[PDB]
Amino acid sequence: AKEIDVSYVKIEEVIGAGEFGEVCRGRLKAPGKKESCVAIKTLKGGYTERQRREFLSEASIMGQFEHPNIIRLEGVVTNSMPVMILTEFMENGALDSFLRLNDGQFTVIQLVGMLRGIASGMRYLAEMSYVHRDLAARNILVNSNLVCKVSDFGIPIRWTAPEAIAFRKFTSASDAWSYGIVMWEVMSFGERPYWDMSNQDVINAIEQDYRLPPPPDCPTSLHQLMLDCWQKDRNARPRFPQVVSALDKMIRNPASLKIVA
Ligand SMILES: CCN1CCC(Nc2ccc3c(c2)/C(=C(\c2ccccc2)c2nc4cc(OC)ccc4[nH]2)C(=O)N3)CC1
Repeated sequence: AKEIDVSYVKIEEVIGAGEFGEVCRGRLKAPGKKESCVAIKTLKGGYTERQRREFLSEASIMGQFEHPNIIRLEGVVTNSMPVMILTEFMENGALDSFLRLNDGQFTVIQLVGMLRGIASGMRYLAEMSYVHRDLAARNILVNSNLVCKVSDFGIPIRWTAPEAIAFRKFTSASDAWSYGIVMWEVMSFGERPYWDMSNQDVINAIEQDYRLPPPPDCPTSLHQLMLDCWQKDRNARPRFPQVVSALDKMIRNPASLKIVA
C-alpha cells in the first residue's frame, strides 16, 4: 500500500547487518512532506522468489500496526532493484547491546520505563491477536529519548515457554514468558539468559523448577513479576494489560522499588 519512488531515498551509511543483507541509515523526502530520517533494509542480487516474499512479509505485517512502542513502516521499494524496506531510524540501536554499553548507568525508574514501553507494545500486539514468537532484547530498538520499540516481524530456546518448545503451541501467554526473560535481560544490563548453559541444560532445569535468580540490585517486586511470567501453567501467567498496570504501580509508588533481599 506504501510503494515509494526510488528517487525519494538517499542511502547514507551502513549501520548493521540483518539476516538477508545490509542495514543503512538514510533520508526520505517525498513532494509536499518534510524530510525525515529512516533505517533502510536491503536485499542485493542473488535470491529465490520465496526468499523475496519472506523479506517483504516483514513489511506487510508491520504496515498493519500503529503504536508508539511498535517500529513504524515508512514504505517499500519493490518495482526496482535493490529491493528495500524503509522503517524508522532508532539512534541507540538494539536494546541488549545499548544496555551493556551503558552498564550500571541508568536508574531503576528509567529501566522500568523501558520495560513498560515494551509491555505496552506487547499489550497492543496481543489485542490485535498477533503472537510474536521471538520476543527478546535483541529485537527491541531504542531511540534518542530512550523509547523502546518492538521490531523483528516476518527457535530461540532460552526465550521460549516450555509448552511452546514441546508442542509448538505459541500464544500471547508464551510471549509473556519471553517478556519475563526480557525483564531479566533489561535489569541485568544485557547479560545473556542462563549464562553458561546449553539449550537442553536450560530445558532440563526449567522442567525441574529452576528459575533465573534476581539480577544484582533488582527490586523484589520486579523479580516476582518475572516469576509470575515463568509459571509452568500458561493460564496463570499475567496477561499484558496486567503487566503494564503492575509496572505503572511501581512508577507511581517509587518507594516500592527500594526494597531488595
Ligand atoms: C536479528 C535482529 N534484528 C533486529 C532488528 C533489525 N531491523 C532493524 C529495523 C529498523 C532499524 C534497525 C534494525 C536499526 C539498527 C540495527 C540494525 C541491525 C541490527 C540491529 C539494529 C541500528 N543499529 C544501530 C547502531 C548504532 O550504533 C550504536 C546506532 C543506531 C543503530 N540503529 C535502526 O536504527 N532501525 C533486523 C535484525
